[PDB]
Amino acid sequence: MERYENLFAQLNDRREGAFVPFVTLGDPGIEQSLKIIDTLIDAGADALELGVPFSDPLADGPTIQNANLRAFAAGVTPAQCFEMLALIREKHPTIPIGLLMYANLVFNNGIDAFYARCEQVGVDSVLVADVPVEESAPFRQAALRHNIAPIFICPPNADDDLLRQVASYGRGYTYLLSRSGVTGAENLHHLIEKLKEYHAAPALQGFGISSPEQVSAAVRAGAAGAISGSAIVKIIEKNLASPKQMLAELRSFVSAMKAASR
Amino acid sequence: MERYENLFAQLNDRREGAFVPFVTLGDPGIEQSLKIIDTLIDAGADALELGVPFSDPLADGPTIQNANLRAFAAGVTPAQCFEMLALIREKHPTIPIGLLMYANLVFNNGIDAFYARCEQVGVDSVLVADVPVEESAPFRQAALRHNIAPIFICPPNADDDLLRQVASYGRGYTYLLSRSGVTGAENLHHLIEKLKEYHAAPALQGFGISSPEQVSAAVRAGAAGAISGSAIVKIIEKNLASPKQMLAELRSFVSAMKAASR
Amino acid sequence: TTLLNPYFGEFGGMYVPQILMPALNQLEEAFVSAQKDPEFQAQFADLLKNYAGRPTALTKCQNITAGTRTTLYLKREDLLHGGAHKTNQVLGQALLAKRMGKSEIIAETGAGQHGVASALASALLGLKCRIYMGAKDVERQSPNVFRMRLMGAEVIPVHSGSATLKDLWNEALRDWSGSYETAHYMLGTAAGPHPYPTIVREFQRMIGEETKAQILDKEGRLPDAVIACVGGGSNAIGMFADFINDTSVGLIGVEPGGHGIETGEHGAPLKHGRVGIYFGMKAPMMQTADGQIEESYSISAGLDFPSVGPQHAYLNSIGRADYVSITDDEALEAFKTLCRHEGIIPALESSHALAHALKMMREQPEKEQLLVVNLSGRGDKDIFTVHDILKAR
Amino acid sequence: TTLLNPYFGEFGGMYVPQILMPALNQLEEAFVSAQKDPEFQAQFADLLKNYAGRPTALTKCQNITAGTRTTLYLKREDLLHGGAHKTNQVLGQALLAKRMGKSEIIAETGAGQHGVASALASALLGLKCRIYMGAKDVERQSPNVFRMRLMGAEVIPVHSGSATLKDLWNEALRDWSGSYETAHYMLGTAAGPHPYPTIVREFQRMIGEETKAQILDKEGRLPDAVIACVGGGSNAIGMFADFINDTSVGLIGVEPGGHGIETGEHGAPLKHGRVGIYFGMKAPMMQTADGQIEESYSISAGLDFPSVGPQHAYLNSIGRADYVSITDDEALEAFKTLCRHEGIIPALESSHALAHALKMMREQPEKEQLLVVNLSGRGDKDIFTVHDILKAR
Ligand SMILES: O=P(O)(O)OCCCc1c[nH]c2ccc(F)cc12
Ligand SMILES: O=P(O)(O)OCCCc1c[nH]c2ccc(F)cc12
Ligand SMILES: *Cc1c(COP(=O)(O)O)cnc(C)c1O
Ligand SMILES: *Cc1c(COP(=O)(O)O)cnc(C)c1O
Ligand code: NA
Ligand code: NA
Repeated sequence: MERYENLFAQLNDRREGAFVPFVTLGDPGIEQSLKIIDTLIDAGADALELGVPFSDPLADGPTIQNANLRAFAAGVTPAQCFEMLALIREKHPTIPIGLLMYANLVFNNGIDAFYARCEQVGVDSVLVADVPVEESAPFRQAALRHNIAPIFICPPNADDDLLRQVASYGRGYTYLLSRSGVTGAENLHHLIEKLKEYHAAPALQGFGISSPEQVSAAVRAGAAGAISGSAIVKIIEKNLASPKQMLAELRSFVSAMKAASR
Repeated sequence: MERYENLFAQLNDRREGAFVPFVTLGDPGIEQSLKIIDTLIDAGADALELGVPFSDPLADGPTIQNANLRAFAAGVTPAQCFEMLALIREKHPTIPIGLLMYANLVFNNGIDAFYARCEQVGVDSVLVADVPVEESAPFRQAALRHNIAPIFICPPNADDDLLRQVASYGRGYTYLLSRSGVTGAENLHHLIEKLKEYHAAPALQGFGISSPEQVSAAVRAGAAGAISGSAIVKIIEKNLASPKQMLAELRSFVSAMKAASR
Repeated sequence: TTLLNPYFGEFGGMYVPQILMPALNQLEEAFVSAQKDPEFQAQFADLLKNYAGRPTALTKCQNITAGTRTTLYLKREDLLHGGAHKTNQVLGQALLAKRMGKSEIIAETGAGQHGVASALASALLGLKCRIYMGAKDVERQSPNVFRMRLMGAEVIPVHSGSATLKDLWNEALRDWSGSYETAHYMLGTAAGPHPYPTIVREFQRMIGEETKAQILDKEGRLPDAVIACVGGGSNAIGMFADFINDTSVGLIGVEPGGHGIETGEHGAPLKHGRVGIYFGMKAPMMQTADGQIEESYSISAGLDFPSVGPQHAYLNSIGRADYVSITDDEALEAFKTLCRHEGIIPALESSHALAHALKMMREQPEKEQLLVVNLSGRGDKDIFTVHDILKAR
Repeated sequence: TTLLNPYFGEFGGMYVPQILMPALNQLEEAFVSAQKDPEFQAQFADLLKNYAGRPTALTKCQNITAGTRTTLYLKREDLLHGGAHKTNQVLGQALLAKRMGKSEIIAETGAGQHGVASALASALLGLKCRIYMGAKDVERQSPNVFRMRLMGAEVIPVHSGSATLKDLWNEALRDWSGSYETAHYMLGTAAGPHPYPTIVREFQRMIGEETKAQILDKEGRLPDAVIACVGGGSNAIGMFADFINDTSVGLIGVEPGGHGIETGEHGAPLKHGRVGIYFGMKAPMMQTADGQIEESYSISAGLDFPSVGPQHAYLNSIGRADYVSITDDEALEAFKTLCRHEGIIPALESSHALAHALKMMREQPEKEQLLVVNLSGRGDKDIFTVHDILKAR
């Protein structure tokens, strides 16, 4: 497969930025999460960025720390995550699906085996938040042997040495970090340019993106789209006791962000 | 005066040991103490050994520590003690009266002035419990300038050097310590002999003497009599709420100890 | 890329978000130049001696080995200023920070000892210090809290997770990943991403260097073994480092066995845990089969880091050092024994090392052995803990 | 008769019951032979260095004299084993006892510091130790109690009087006056009957001797003044003794002023009390007009002996030393200031000396002066006391 190549071909022929929602799988329960994801896609998400519940989300702010805890409260495990993932790919054949992982979960049972399981379930990419490019060899090799794109973060403090590594090693999309700190709805031209100069996979901006003008702006800066997590997770958070409203609030945020990508 | 010389002349002409009760002045109140003393004398006491309430009775066991506290509870002061003392001498003209003092009370307003006040009130001797013979010069000099006999303790561990000092400096009576530790109803031939050989004032045995056979025995050993305090203080202690009984119990202990001196 | 090898064999590495690499490499580069900088050296040495009180005594136990052929020395880090060996390295790191131009220090603590040590070093050196601590430990470690604020340090309550060392550690990293330009993260043990395992060791290595000179003066020969407790690994690698090439000296690291290895409630990842990637490194850690990171349990709160320094995992794998465990009860017995026979109250962390040394002496009483126990700290801070356990029996 | 003069001018003496003279003269004679006994010396020196941790650092304050012309050094007795300077002399006295063939030690304590120090020295040296303590302090000084029994020492509750130092002291003398043949009474300060003021001074005098060598190495000259708190007088005479003939060095003793001299609630008998005879000596003491002995009051329980060593009363009368007072509030301000600017928590006893030194610096900030404060102990033990006072405001 080539879901990202193809989706970016399609988007470029209609001059549209990608809009990519992040949610924690299994938050707040498995069925509700499955419905939240179908609603996201129904609402216009061009691709999905999905978090697997981990015990120590060290690159994550409180909104998502709380989405990890809700998932564990529901009893979600990595295994259940992969079953969910195969149910998503069976329902939606062409949407690119990427995982946001922490290293211990990828390494735990064998790096190569984790990427074999991604390939069998239909995942298209994986970003390991605590594996810098300097430690990524074993990870990127196993992803390419299983046809998985290994996604790297291009941080605000990147030097030219890093830009080149990110462009040479990454596939699918380049994750463009909007600022320092951690995920959180509460808190780059040249990077973009150098990435295209060095032929990096199309960039997607993220961290802090919470409103529709932001989406329009990223595309304008040259990013090929934007990812947004905390602002979608907050909506789930607010409407925990009223599910119907949760989907209707979600549906509306998404189409507004999506419509801003055009 | 010469109350001790005279009392020991009298006792020797009738082959009798001296029986000397110790009580804390003002215990348990001034009037009751005055009555306890008249009862002691009435009962046969040949002389009195009287304690002035001090804050830190370091050579005294608990019975007498408690008699010091009762006296303070009553508000007895050194001054009140001297008035009591003049009332005792006015009622009983010939009984030898000795004070048991701690040093700070003698030194407080002038050593010589303390002994001048003893002389004016009719006291015959003073024993300062924490002044060893080695520090006693100023004390013994002031006592002899006011006709007061300075009493020294001859302890169980005395060497010959001490025996000689005690004999040369003491007057009235020699205080013979029955054991180490402190006063307390709960816990010497050669000493006696050496004292007479060196011409020491007649010895009086004390510390622990609590029963009549003890009195008989001291006299037999050569002591000229015995002092007893804790065993008299205990009687006061027991009968605190029944005064009449206190005197009747006291009256009987005394005559029994006195009759044992013959 | 790095100036020093970030790995000890397969363990170690720099597993942190890409955003933190520059801070780490900057920290590595400043340490390497501070290490060949004679002014730096002279300045760290002066504070250790005139301020922390080094060198610490090497005290020969008199009464406890009576009747055996064990001679036991205690390296007295309990006498260091602050009552624990952690003062040595926070002094070094605080100078380093100044040498980098940082003016703020981030630290995290559970029991509160590293917290107290970061706050005294910062008070002395003019640094503004913020310490993450669990919202509950603030309630029970009032004594330590009060000390830190007495020292001018800001104490920041955490409610994310259980307030276990794991979340304090994450809370602190998250903050550093936003303020590394002005703040220096003062990691508390010889673990975490490179170059931290190497820097805390070098800043603790005067422990072993003094012990070697002191045992050589008093006995004329190297010990048979030096023994140390291992919670994250810094007092132990501080004691071991200088003897690593003296191959006749055994190096023994003692992890807490808690209630007992069999129960699952212990804090001995090195020998009973599984290689994982967390705390910015690849090392043995307590974790579920699913890869979720777990807690370490110990009667001493100071031995609960659920992973262990990478140079210890590597010394164990090539067989240069041996690692054992000591349960709560054994550590309490050693704690009572040192008070009664030598008049020294030992921290309950250090009591684990001492109980291992006692077991060596007691198991084979006619074996002739010169042992050095690293008394990493004093146990005034554990008095209530030991009292209450003792009240309960 | 005695080998040494029991008086310093008019103060001192041996005012004890005749029964105790032989024990005192025996103690004097053993001290004189132990003093010219090179084995004795070598043995006391070895325990002080390998066991108690001497010499203690002489630390230069960096931050607190900022902006003045005062240079301030702290002699770090807070780093001694046990956290206070009292360890020096209980070690010496415990050896002395052994040298006399005694096998039991009697001590009394209020706060409990001397109690802890007697118990550790006895644990180490094989002596059986019994400590009188007030029935109430047992209730509040549980921490210290527990330490003493952890050390094998027997703690004996007293109910006679108020359980004030006065009654503990009497309780202990009474017991000694019955068991002096086997027990040695380990007096806690440089007061009491001869030869105790002379023996505790000689056993504390390495404080001043180290400070003199250390200040001479670091500044090339003697201090302008050495300052010390005075509760019974031992840390202060320990610091002063070696400088007594260096007539350019001021010797300043600081008594607790409590709530303030004017209130009557203080513990400054030396300058505000009257010569009396009690505690086996003739010295200034707190007493009523009637000659009843009274209490000393201070926020630090460790400065409450209501009399003061006789050599201090004599140094004051000939004008070789000067004695001042420092109130509770001033001592608390100095306590907070040292934690915040130097990272050292000082005992509240020692904080009185330090507050006097701060006042000297602050009153005349352009006066150039080299001051040495005797930091007699560490203040972990006072943390709750300072916290609670601070809670209340
Ligand atoms: O919208 P925000 O600010 O929540 O960013 C979330 C971006 C997707 C995201 C979720 N968790 C993460 C952890 C690490 C990382 F590098 C990226 C992410
Ligand atoms: O009977 P007993 O044991 O109470 O002794 C009392 C003897 C008289 C006595 C009372 N208090 C004293 C204090 C010191 C001292 F030398 C003698 C006495
Ligand atoms: C902190 C501490 C320890 C454990 O830390 P390591 O890094 O494992 O040495 C051990 N002992 C004491 C007294 C401590 O304070
Ligand atoms: C006991 C003590 C004192 C007071 O005793 P001195 O005999 O007066 O020195 C002072 N400081 C500390 C820390 C003490 O323990
Ligand atoms: Na560990
Ligand atoms: Na005093």
